[PDB]
Amino acid sequence: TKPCWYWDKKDLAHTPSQLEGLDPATEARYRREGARFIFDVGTRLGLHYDTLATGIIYFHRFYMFHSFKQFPRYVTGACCLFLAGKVEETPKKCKDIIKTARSLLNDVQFGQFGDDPKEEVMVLERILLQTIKFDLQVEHPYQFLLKYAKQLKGDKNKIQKLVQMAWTFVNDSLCTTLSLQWEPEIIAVAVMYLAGRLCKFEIQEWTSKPMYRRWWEQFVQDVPVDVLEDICHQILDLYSQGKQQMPH
Amino acid sequence: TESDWGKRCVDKFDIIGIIGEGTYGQVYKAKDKDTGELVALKKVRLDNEKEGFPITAIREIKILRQLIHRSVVNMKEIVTDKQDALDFKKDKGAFYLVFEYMDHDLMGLLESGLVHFSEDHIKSFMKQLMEGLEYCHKKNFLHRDIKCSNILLNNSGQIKLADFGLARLYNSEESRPYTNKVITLWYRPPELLLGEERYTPAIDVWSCGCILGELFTKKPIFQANLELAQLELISRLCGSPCPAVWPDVIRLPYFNTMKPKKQYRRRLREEFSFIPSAALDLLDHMLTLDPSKRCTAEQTLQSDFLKDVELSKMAPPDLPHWQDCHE
Amino acid sequence: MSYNYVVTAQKPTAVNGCVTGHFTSAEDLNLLIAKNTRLEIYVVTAEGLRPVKEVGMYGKIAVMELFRPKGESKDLLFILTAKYNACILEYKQSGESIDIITRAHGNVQDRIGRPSETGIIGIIDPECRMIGLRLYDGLFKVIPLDRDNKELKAFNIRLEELHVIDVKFLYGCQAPTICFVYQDPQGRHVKTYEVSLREKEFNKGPWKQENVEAEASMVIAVPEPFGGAIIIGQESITYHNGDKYLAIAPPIIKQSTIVCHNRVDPNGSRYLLGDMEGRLFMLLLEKEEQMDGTVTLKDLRVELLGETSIAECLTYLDNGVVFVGSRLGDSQLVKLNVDSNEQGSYVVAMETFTNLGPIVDMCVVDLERQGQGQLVTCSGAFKEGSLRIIRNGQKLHIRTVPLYESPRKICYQEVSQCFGVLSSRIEVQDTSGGTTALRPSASTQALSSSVSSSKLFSSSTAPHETSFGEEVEVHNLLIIDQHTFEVLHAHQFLQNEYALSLVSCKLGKDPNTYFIVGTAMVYPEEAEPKQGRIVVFQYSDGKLQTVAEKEVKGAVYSMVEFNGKLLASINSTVRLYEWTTEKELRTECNHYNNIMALYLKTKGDFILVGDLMRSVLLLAYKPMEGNFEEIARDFNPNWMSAVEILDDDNFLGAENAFNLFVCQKDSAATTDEERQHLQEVGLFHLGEFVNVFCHGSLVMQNLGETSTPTQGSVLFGTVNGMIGLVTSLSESWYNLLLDMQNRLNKVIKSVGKIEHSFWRSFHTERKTEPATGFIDGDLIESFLDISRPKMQEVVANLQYDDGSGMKREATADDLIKVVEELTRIH
Ligand SMILES: CC[C@H](CO)Nc1nc(Nc2ccc(-c3ccccn3)cc2)c2ncn(C(C)C)c2n1
Repeated sequence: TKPCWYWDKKDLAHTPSQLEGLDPATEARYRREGARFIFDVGTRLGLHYDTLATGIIYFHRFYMFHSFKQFPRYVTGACCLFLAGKVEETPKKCKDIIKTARSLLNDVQFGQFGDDPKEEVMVLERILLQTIKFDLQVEHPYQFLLKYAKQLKGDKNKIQKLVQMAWTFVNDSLCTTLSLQWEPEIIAVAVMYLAGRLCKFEIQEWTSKPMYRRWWEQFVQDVPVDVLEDICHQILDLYSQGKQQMPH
Repeated sequence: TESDWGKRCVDKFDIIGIIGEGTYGQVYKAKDKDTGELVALKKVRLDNEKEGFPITAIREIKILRQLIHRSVVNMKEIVTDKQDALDFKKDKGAFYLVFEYMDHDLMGLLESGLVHFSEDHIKSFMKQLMEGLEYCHKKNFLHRDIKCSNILLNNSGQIKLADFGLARLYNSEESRPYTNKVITLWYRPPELLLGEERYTPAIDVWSCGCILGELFTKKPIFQANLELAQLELISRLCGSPCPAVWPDVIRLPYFNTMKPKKQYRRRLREEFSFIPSAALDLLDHMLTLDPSKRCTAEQTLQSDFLKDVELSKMAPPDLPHWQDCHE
Repeated sequence: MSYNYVVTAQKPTAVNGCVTGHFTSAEDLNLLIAKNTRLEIYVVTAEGLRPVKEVGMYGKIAVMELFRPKGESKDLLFILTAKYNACILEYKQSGESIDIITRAHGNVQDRIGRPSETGIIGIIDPECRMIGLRLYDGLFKVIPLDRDNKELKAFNIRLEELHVIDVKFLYGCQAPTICFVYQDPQGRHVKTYEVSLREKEFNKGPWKQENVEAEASMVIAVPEPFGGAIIIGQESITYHNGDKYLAIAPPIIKQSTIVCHNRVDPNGSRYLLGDMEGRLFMLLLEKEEQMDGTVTLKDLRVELLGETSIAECLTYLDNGVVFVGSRLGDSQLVKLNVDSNEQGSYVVAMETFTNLGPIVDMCVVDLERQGQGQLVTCSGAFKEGSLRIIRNGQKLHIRTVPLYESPRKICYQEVSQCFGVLSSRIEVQDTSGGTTALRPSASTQALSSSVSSSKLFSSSTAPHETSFGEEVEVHNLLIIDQHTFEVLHAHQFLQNEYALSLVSCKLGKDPNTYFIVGTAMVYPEEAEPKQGRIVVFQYSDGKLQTVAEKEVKGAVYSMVEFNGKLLASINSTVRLYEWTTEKELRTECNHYNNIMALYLKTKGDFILVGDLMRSVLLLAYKPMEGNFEEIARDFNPNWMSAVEILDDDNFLGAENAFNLFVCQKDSAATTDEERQHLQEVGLFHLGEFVNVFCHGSLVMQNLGETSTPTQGSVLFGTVNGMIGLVTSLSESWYNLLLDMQNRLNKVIKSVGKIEHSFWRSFHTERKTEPATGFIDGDLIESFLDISRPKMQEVVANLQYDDGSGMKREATADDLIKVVEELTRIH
């Protein structure tokens, strides 16, 4: 019926990229740069947050089946965003994506697009569709962050701070392979869990079950803290590695 | 696995012939050598490459892998032309969308002189169609082009909605500008003939009502060539759009510009007096001018006409297969 | 685009209705006989009928009624066409000049309505206050006959009873009253209503709703003194007049369904009844007058008079001559004698009016080597079945060959100097367990005879019960001599075997010429037949030899010879067989994308397929591969009655809606999508049902024969007998002739003021399209019959186009020659 789109962390040691001699740090760097490229290009074009995420998910899934050494990442990214626009009904012309990609990329980077940027991107669409197995519908942590937040009742200002902080954590997780490890529902909970710990909020008080200390179980069944802890740990790693700090 | 679409070859199917021409590509009937199942392949060509894979097909793939209902046609898989190898850039082959094959289309059956539909035949027909629309509508998807060509019939009596190439998600909280021309003129709703930019799920209900009346007359109700003439025909039957029956008609862009010959009074019950009473109320409710006062798909199922129809006791449509051959 | 020309060689001959009245003068007795689109006016003489006038109407004549409103000297005529064109007509004669006046006219079609099962019914009030029309289920339409209603404006009264069988206005009522039989789930009932023009609704009727025979079919309004109505069924005749109820159920009428009724004595004492086996009865109303002076109906009585042709309409001439109008057979004038003849019959035929009747199939063959060609038609049905030999010589010369059983298909086998004809006759389950024929016929009067002994389906184990009195069809292959038309041989097919297709040809390397018949095993239980045979016969030395048989799992509706191979249509499958050196059929290849392959035609390696609902499909045989290939299909859905191939790119079809269309290859081969789309380039409402298309012409072709601009000769036959020719035209000749049509239509006065453009428009219940690609030959050939002033008016401003042609200006005398050259083809 439907394909399985989730791997174990241990499995990422065996992507095509890894097996062609790319080390873990480099593939992680490539994923961040490609994702952020998709994010930045689409933001300049005015694209909805779901359209940006859909392109990023296509991108992340793509490099579970192909190597970064044989498919230049920024071409792939542009192709993903191009298709994502058509899937999420926020379409853009390929020539406008190229235009923006050129504005943001230096001369070396735009070298990936070769002599004819548009064709290199348009050609890849065939591979992209086959690779993602024509499973175009994608759900994202955003919708669950809001669906779950709507069921919280309490201080209007403390909950809005939780949501925005969690929302930022969602945007940051698109640069990681979490999209490939955990369903979006879990991601939405994990970012709520993290924003809560950092803001010293006790979310259970805002739920319909205020004495149910594992507040998330009423939103997402069967999620152990260990799963939530791993996701939280991975998100904060990006901040510690970079110069950026937690939003608070 | 069964889920790894886009890889299998079109070779596995033998092309019986071209059954119809689809908006994005022609449709062919075919047989799976392995299973013997009869399937219909819709040809999708990216070879034009004007803007890549067609969005009409993208909608139909995106939506029909999500929608599972007996009254919704199932895409079985997607196959590819024997493609060029090692030359991913040089590949200009086509993709085919596999569907279940349906023997007939509603328009073709009605166009044949004597496909006679009894009251109980229409009950089984409309119940399935509206259940499917209810399913799609509960999933917040709007099948905008509802016509007699799109309703497909199997000799079993199973009815299935088919061409989702013009379907988009509708949010009730967040209105978005939408394409102005979304339905075929004969089955188009009045708000879209007056230029409604934010279409409702009720636009589909209006179409299904046009069909409801058509099944009792064997002739489309509103046949016109131009948008104004269509508004006149609708007005002759349903009444002219007026603020008293449609308070927000004034907000529609073309209301002042587009006027019927007269401010007609509704005659729907008079011109359709031959229709059973249980059905006439259904027609009256579906053909309501104000989309906010027009019944929903669920409400049609909770009607005296369709409430108690049991699909288990399916009534086959008229089978004139042998007397018609040798009159 | 394509350009074609349609001309009528023989006018419709079947009688669709007949009335007698005082239409031409208040003094004369007139018989108005209506054939499809044609009205004939006669005057009754002591010898027969004197013809006086014939007009064509741009419509199929559906309702024809004579009435005389107060203030008129003579009867007026109402005619309603099947496209709902209504009009009131008057006969006016100025010495030698006879013309028809359109007094009122209009189209009474409703935007919304369900056409009724029992068809359009039209009746007129005895006081001629209104015309009643039953057009749609649940609605009664009233045209009030006031002096001011020149447009025939009308209103609808809601009718609760949705399924109406028949209705008549009643005599002897205080208000206009309708009496009708209707059907609901509880059976059939007879009910009455009163009709109020002031209130524009029904009021309670004069008498009660008796429930009547389940198959009650016809309503008779009986005049004073009796009043009330008579109801005719399958087993009983009942008379209802308020409290009165009478029922006669004589066993004689149960035998054959009665279909027509006519009043003999204006006072209602005597009526005529006719049934499908051709019997003519007298229905007598026995009178009893009570002391108070009142006349009561004592009893109903039925007396058998004799036999006529199966009558569609009956009408009595006061001289005691009864006109028998038949759609299925020859029409007649018969005499009712007071004394029976020595055989017991009171009916003696006077005159016989030739009716080509149902033309089920036809073949064009040159029997005498004159080169002219003759048309041999399968004509008539049941006891009226016949073959007709038709040749030009200015009228058509027609020889009639009675068969007394139904002919279905005909093919000519020259090698044997004979025809092969498929026929069926009706036998009835009798007390022996077998069946008995109602009369001897061609298949029983053959010189030599044979019966299939095939064991193919003999395993049976499928039960089919028989009840005494039920009808069955018995199918035969007749071998008929081409000079004498003697039935040389008759071969009877298996029980429940229907013969559907016949060909005469040689196959493969086999020098023998064979008769090949395709059959289907038809059982009442099966909705679609699931068994069939292809049988190869040889006619040799006065005997028919069964050469080979091939079992198929379906009905072989149509077969055609294909380059030494045999093409077959078995239900959905289209198959090509090869004839082996072992004299058995062997399958080469198949095609399955058809709902039902009813009609087949071939040219070269190309095959045209006609489907019940999938219109036309152009196939090709690919010899390099040994299989078929779909070249192109007409995607617009149409119901097919017959198909023909005009040329390699143009295909002609006939719809069951009385329409003709032409499909061409798109010849814009930029995309495979376009090649495959046959595009309907021609649309024309013929007004007739085309059963058979046949290439050939009856014109006396000779070395150096007058040539015409029209190219090709496709002849067609219809159910009402019309024979017509379809031919191709160059773009220049079409444009000339079409531009002339538009000019002629402005000049020529139509009966009922019916627009010609409307009449020829493509018309189904769902669609109406303007005609395209077709020239109405009859309109073109009517140029020669319009007066000189009108001719010159037509040719004003006539110009030639596209160069490479003549001087643009055209005169009336030039055109008179062109049309006459065009009349050579027919
Ligand atoms: C999206 C509607 C559009 C309508 O034209 N296409 C379409 N029409 C179908 N009906 C059809 C038409 C003709 C024939 C035919 C022709 C010749 C001989 C015998 N049969 C059979 C079936 C159909 N059946 C399954 N599908 C799937 C692709 C959804 C279909 N799609």
